[PDB]
Amino acid sequence: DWGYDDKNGPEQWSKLYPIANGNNQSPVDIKTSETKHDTSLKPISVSYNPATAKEIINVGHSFHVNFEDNDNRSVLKGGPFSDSYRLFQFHFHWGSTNEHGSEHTVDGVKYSAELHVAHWNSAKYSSLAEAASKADGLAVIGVLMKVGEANPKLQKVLDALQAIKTKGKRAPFTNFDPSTLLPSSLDFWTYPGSLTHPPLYESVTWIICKESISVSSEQLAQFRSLLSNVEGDNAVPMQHNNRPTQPLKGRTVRASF
Ligand SMILES: NS(=O)(=O)c1cccc(NC(=O)NCCNCc2ccc(Br)cc2O)c1
Ligand SMILES: [Zn+2]
Repeated sequence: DWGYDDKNGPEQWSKLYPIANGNNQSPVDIKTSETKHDTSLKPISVSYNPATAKEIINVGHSFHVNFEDNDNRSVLKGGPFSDSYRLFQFHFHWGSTNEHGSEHTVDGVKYSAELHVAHWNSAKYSSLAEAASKADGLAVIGVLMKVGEANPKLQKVLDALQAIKTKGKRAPFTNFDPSTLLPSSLDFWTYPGSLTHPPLYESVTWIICKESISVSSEQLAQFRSLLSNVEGDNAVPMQHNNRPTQPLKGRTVRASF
């Protein structure tokens, strides 16, 4: 039983998941004076098929938009990778108020939310289940979301939430290309890290975009109005779901720019 409350939250996760104190934990604070530019990093290349969009689900602590992952219709390539990675999900993290909510921070600056677009290594592994615990198994793009003007690209996502208000509800979510949510520039930082919540596997190559995307105060309010309880129980809004940043433990954050 993990969550984001005071008793089951990030600071207690290590009791059930000792890897929470590991050497490749995420998120991290990116100190830009300590990043190392790497001339070998190629540009990020995403090519997603909107027909792979499948379902939106309320998972209690968050909501997920999942994608069909039976073939290479929707892939991420380039950057630090020599393998192609298959899209399987995107989701967001947010905080209790606008002042925080992102997971990664840049030079100590906290943003209001963060988008995660997750992929698994289909060149090397046969399924997400096999890839999920492998050091080279997962690739996640993180986009920092800065509070400001309403972001119209979020519209379909936001409009879908009324059908998945409570824990366990799910609905079709089709014909959507999440590359439309990415910033204009794909300049990025990369470092070896982990899932940011249990099971916290140290299996993620992180791709953190330099450019933020916008989100309005009211759009964030829609996230926070999702309910963590099951239908019929007392309503418990999903106020936050961002993990604090974790020690780099000697890792190097590389920059593509
Ligand atoms: N971008 S991220 O915030 O680091 C991120 C991306 C993907 C997954 C998670 N963590 C969870 O889903 N934890 C709950 C278990 N749900 C089942 C399950 C699904 C996928 C994977 Br892989 C492992 C796994 O056990 C975090
Ligand atoms: Zn995430």
